[PDB]
Amino acid sequence: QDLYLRELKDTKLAPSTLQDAEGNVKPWNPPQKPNLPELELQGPEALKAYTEQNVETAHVAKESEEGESEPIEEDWLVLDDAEETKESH
Amino acid sequence: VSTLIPPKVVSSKNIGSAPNAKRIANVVHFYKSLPQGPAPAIKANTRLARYKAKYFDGDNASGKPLWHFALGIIAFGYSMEYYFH
Repeated sequence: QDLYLRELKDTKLAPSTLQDAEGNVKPWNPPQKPNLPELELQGPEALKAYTEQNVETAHVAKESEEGESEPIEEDWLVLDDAEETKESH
Repeated sequence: VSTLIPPKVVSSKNIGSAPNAKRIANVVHFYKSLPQGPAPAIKANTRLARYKAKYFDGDNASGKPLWHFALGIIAFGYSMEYYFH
């Protein structure tokens, strides 16, 4: 079917210069190469944050400590205030 | 910030409260109390003490010895009548 065959061959061929052989695109005056594989190759990381979100920041946990390892001047005040709270108990 | 601790602060609490003072009063009040009416000294005599124990305790407690004392004045002053008039 020369209807079918010639329509389908032009259907394959006129984008075959756009996809198979990298001859840019004869009918399009803007180019096709510096849009998706060059400019928006950083597209999703122009859609997300670069260098913290996509590099993902393997970050060390900020180390919190115990109560500064001082169990004298605070525990005896706790025991005196506990005398006070038991006088309230 | 941590496990706080007033369950065990009883050791130096037990001075200031009000049942502590009553407790240290009445544990002293209870030991020297004689148990069951002991040492009442129910028998005594000093040539006038049986008069007291028979007459002037709270059991009898009657004023009739004063009557006898009045009778003693009837023994005395009437005899003083015999000495005077």
